[PDB]
Amino acid sequence: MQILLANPRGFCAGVDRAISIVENALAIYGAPIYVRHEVVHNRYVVDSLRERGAIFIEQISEVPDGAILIFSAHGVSQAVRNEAKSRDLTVFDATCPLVTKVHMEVARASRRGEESILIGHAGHPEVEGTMGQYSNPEGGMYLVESPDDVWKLTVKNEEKLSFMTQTTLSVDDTSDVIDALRKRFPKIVGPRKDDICYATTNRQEAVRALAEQAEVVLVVGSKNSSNSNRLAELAQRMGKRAFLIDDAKDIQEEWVKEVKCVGVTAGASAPDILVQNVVARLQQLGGGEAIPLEGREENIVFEVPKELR
Ligand SMILES: C/C(=C\COP(=O)(O)OP(=O)(O)O)CF
Ligand code: SF4
Repeated sequence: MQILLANPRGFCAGVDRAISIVENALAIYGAPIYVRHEVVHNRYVVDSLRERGAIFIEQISEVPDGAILIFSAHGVSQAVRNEAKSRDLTVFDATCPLVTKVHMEVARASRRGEESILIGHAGHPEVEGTMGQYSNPEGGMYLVESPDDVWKLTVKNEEKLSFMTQTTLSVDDTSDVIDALRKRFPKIVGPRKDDICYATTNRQEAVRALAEQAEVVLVVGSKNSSNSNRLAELAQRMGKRAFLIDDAKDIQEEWVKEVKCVGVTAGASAPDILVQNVVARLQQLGGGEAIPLEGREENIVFEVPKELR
């Protein structure tokens, strides 16, 4: 069985930064370090960090006075940030720079009391942090997930309207929602295309090329990783059986029985060691040397804050 690896796959720069932030805080200050929400959505990364003395909470009221608190890569609402500020806490912010970019625009529209529409998935922490940057009651902040949501939205002043997106969405589904927003709201202002980040776009482009060759695609990533779910869905849409799996243990041998080419990719929050364990397990099940596909280069690194060297 031939094993092909997608490229790019795995850690993007925001993830690598957000984990280094927690690891370095642990090294500088010692346990416990509180983290608001899983620092990235990967069980292996979260369980490791917990075992080293990170405590992951959802609310700032779970954090004791005097504690060091890290916001997760996904970002947090102004309300959360203000609640942390109004408390005793030393805060470091692991929000990905490319989420912070979107937050700044939503803050700009709110100061204008102009309405804004976010494209994203309800209940995702990034969507909460981003919808949470809008506070002006004079305007409004609306969430849509699909063309049908656009088709039911009414806004106060369609002449002064802008949109933003979640960073990890399907590039193709988002394009549909945007075409619907511009048909419904012809004066709507947005980015050139969307706020999908380079790593999301590139891993989707890479999983498309992988699915073109592979009969089955394994996407290493946790059930709650938005971006990892989009890679699996993309392959499934191309007619390939695709599974989202945390680790090599999850691989059922039926999935690869008498399959001649299996592809492996990993979401932006999954460590490369998980991919290497998955490859070792497909080799036990009949696969040969893992071949990486040729892929678009990524060269971006985001450094930890200087306080955390
Ligand atoms: C892509 C992203 C973080 C890296 O991924 P995850 O932590 O899996 O988060 P998700 O895709 O669920 O937003 C946004 F911070
Ligand atoms: S997927 Fe994109 S926005 Fe999210 S942490 Fe990674 S580089 Fe940043």
